[PDB]
Amino acid sequence: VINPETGEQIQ
Amino acid sequence: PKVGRLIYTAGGYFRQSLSYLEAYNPSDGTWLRLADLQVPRSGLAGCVVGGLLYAVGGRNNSPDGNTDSSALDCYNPMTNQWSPCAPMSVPRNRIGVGVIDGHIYAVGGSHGCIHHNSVERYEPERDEWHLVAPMLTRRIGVGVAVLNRLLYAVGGFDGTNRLNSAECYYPERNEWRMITAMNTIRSGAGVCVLHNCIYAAGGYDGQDQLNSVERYDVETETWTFVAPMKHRRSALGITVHQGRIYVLGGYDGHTFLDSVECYDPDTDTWSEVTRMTSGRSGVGVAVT
Ligand code: NA
Repeated sequence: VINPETGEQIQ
Repeated sequence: PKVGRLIYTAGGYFRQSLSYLEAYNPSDGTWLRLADLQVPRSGLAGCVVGGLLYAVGGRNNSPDGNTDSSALDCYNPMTNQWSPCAPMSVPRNRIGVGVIDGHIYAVGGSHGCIHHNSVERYEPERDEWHLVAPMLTRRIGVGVAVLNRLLYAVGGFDGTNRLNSAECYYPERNEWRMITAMNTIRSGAGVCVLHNCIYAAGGYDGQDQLNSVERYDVETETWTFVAPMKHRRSALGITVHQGRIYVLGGYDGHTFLDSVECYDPDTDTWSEVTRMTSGRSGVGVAVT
């Protein structure tokens, strides 16, 4: 639910 | 009097994918608001060719949903107008881009599941993409530098693992050779050339965002560390202007930076020199 690298939330 | 060269920064991410095209005057400390992107996007890549700024790949990560972009879009600083161009063979979130000889190289990035090792060349004169020799490794969040008319592709994420491996494309022979791996694993680092050296700054090692910076000497084929950056940052914008490196924003596991640091090679020192109007990660950056 978070991308540790970009900081983008997904789902 | 008149206005000189500018660090353009395009799209990015904070709560959602963004449309912001802004520019920084390094010699006046000032920031320009310019025409928004037709479509918002994040983890795109920026480059200039023949005066014109190009916005390649990325994804629109919306409240609604999200789409990976195959889009190439062109900003004319004369007209303050974006125009669309031939899309790529495939969508490329977290793309790497380099320019050799008026031609744009799109390397790696993701179309959802598919982590790419494909690579495509775009010719502005024709407005046409062409597939070329794929890389040895699949790589997204890949740093990309053009040194002595070669394209170096540095670190990234192969779908399973974060890489410290780096390879080298030969445009004339159409083939890829692996090169000395970096000391550090680095996904979504910032990479560029300066005084004849590839620099890799920041990135995610797989545990922690980094502020370490190492450079490649192509002759001695080794990765020496230099001065770290003040702030830890992954998914940062990078460019060279007036023989100094600028790093623009990114993520540090807690907050979306608005910091921009500047590295003097001559004195092996960093220094923070402005903030961006907002904090954002996965912007694309270029100078003209
Ligand atoms: Na931006």
